[PDB]
Amino acid sequence: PTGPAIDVLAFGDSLFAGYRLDRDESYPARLQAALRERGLNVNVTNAGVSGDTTAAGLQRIDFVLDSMAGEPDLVLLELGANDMLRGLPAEEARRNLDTILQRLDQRDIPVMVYGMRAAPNLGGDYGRSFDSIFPDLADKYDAELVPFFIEPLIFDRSLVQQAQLHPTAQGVDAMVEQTVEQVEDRIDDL
Amino acid sequence: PTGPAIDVLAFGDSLFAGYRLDRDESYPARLQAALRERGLNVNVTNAGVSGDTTAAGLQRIDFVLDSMAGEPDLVLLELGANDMLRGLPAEEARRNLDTILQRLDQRDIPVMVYGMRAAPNLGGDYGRSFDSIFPDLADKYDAELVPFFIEPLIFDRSLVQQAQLHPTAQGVDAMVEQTVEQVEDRIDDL
Ligand SMILES: [Ca+2]
Ligand SMILES: [Ca+2]
Ligand SMILES: [Ca+2]
Ligand SMILES: [Ca+2]
Ligand SMILES: [Ca+2]
Ligand SMILES: [Ca+2]
Repeated sequence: PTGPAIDVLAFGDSLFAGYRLDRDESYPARLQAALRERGLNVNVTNAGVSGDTTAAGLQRIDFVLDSMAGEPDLVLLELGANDMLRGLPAEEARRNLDTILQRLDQRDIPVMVYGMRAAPNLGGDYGRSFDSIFPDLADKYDAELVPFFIEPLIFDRSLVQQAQLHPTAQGVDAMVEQTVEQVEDRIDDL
Repeated sequence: PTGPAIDVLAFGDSLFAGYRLDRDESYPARLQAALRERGLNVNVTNAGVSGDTTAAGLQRIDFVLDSMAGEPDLVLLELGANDMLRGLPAEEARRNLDTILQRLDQRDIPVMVYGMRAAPNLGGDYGRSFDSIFPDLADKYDAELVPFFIEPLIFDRSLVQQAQLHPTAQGVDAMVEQTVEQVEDRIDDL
């Protein structure tokens, strides 16, 4: 509440856009409310787009910036999850995020990079290549690194909207290991 | 390998059909391989259909049965997850599963009921009503109850195919709690 207004731009994918949530339930809205509750005179613009890849973010970063009433004081950069989820090459997410950060650096807008994590079913080579993007870029650009901020959703499954669980091949094997003894016993009796 | 052949019918949804898996990677195929490895002369027919509700299962249970070369010795019944995931009424999943089990009882085919669990984001009233279906029906029909056989997928996230995580409203709040201190600190410096 006290002081001049601080403009924060939340630039991201569904985790900022608020997929199947009301606008005032989305991360940018709730973050703003918590900042102001702590006494900061902060306005957070929601520029999340569900489905955005790093490539889609790069295609629109300049237009989003030039559309605001003034240059934002701070950008929250949160992209890459959709790259990883669609199996796009980790090096291409790195390339696009690097260039997004270049355009922000060229305008002297400071950035907080929201780190993302590869889904653990994917290859270890992919996982290393993807996960290292965010600390690597944060160092190169002297951005703050916000770590894996959907970590509480991994701890607490009741915080995530319901969806289908589809096992991998190895997940089916664990399902069999879990049930084969009981099925074997039933078959033994008839 | 030794003895006369035992015919098991796997009647279910994507968790039996093997969504985005090869047929020989699906639960019915791998269960068969593990049973035979333990010395049982068992053939498991995959009658999983991805997307099947309890209602869809009921509409096709008689045709699946009458299509086999003889009457199956054992049915694995695994439905309800899609009901719960689509927000269909728990009482309607109970009604359809009851009737499926009636048709099997009327043919004297013994059944193992695969219990399902409501996603923890859903209401506690829904969760109670849905989760109680499977032990309740198993008692009424003297079916074996296989408990929550995708339990290992909840333990080990690397066993499940990757997909989007969409927070609830309360999940967004946990995300804010996770990040507000660091964002507050960054804003305090500029
Ligand atoms: Ca509402
Ligand atoms: Ca300003
Ligand atoms: Ca500038
Ligand atoms: Ca293959
Ligand atoms: Ca037989
Ligand atoms: Ca019969």
